[PDB]
Amino acid sequence: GAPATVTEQGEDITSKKDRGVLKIVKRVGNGEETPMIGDKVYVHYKGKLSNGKKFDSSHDRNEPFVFSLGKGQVIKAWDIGVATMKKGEICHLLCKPEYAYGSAGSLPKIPSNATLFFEIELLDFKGE
Ligand SMILES: COc1ccc(CC[C@@H](OC(=O)[C@@H]2CCCCN2C(=O)[C@H](c2cc(OC)c(OC)c(OC)c2)[C@@H]2C=CCCC2)c2cccc(OCCN3CCOCC3)c2)cc1OC
Repeated sequence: GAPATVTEQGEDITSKKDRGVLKIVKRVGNGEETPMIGDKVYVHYKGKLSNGKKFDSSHDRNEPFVFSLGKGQVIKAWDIGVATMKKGEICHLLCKPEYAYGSAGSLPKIPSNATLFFEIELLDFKGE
């Protein structure tokens, strides 16, 4: 399925080239600009632990998920992944534990050394 597809075909968007964050563009966005570090970003997302045990969606709260890019308010894989997106784009992001919650995890929600899958839509972005 989608997680197996991104695990084998996704573009490695990490700086170390360690395959820690893998990406596939599923819906091309509009405009050639991506957000800058510090920008406020608005997304919709559907996330799960790679093994189908826990799920979380911005849609569960009936509102877009808002955060400041590159500030460490979300896991590393999100700060790296959302920075590559254009407005209106939908991507699939596979995140290894080194760019997510690591060996410590985030109990009770996330176990030790967990891989996470996200389908993210970048709705909009604006400067500081
Ligand atoms: C710099 O490192 C970290 C920074 C932040 C965190 C906390 C977790 C972060 O969640 C995330 O970053 C990701 C990506 C964005 C959507 C939520 N995320 C999740 O993993 C989900 C998630 C949602 C959660 O709540 C809906 C969580 O509870 C707070 C949660 O706790 C670990 C994790 C999981 C996705 C897979 C299935 C289980 C749930 C999160 C969850 C919920 C809301 C968040 O809001 C961030 C933005 N605001 C901005 C305004 O000021 C407060 C922060 C962020 C851990 C960090 O590392 C240890």
